Amino acid sequence: ISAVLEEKILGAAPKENLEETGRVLSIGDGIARVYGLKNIQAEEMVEFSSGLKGMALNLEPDNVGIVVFGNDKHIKEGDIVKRTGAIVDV
Amino acid sequence: ALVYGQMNEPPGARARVALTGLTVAEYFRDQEGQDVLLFIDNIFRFTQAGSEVSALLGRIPSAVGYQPTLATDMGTMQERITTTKKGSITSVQAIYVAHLDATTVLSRAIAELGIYPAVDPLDSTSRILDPNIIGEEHYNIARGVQKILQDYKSLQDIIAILGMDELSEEDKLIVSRARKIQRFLSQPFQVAEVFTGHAGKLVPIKDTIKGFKMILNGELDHLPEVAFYMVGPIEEVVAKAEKIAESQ
Repeated sequence: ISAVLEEKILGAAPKENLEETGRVLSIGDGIARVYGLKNIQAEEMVEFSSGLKGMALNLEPDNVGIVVFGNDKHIKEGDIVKRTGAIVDV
Repeated sequence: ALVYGQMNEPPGARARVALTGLTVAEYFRDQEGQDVLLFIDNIFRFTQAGSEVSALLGRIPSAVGYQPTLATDMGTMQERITTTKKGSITSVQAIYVAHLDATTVLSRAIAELGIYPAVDPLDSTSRILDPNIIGEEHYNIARGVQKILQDYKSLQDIIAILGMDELSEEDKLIVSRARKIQRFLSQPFQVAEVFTGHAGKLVPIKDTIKGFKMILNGELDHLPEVAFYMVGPIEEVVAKAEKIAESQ
């Protein structure tokens, strides 16, 4: 009965794979802090929902600071950021 | 079209006045295909307002304010002032006395000599003065006029030191051609035809090139100096000299 209640409490919120996906807490001036991306590496490229690219520079305990390779107007707070799995390369 | 921001306005208000003026200019460029002037008074106060905004926000310290790069600060504004296939925005910054393509310096001494506009011919530089852009003949004429003016300043210094007789009549001919050039640099203004009484004229670039080429070649060297004053084209100089000769 209790486990079903806590399952209902968890299911009241959407399911997010925070290891490889992140939500933008704040986007601005080409630098976005995201909640999530638990398996991100330093200097690792990420992709935003709008198709832009970013680089995970700051690995903070609460958020991840990502420098955005483009204009920040296409990124909204709460957008989906996913890891590319590799360090930045050309 | 005028956009104003007072000094009693908040720092955020003054940091976006240039964006409002640029937006009006961008409408005139994109939706009409026109070459649009954008006068900004000035870039220094725009940088000051951006620095005050950054100081109020508290993120960027006051040591760094509104670099010409960094599209958040000024790079977007500078790159939106450009020439495209539809039109162009030409930025003129009013400076009262860093990345300027051209510079027109106004001096009190040139106005004291009666030359309107009081543009200093030697201190007004331009990055565009190259044979590979504006043509070889335009650069050659401009370099010859500048060299003649510099030699004229040296000759005036020599005359002030010793006297008006130096190096036979060649220096006198150089002085006479330089003074005719200085008179021909002056021009009546359309906007000031009621305060000065002289009807302003619009001179195309080919007319200026032809007139200064004829002065450099000495084709109009027999005309009086005062006939070269406040005249738009070079045919007006010929008509002025003919009227002087008929009257005198």
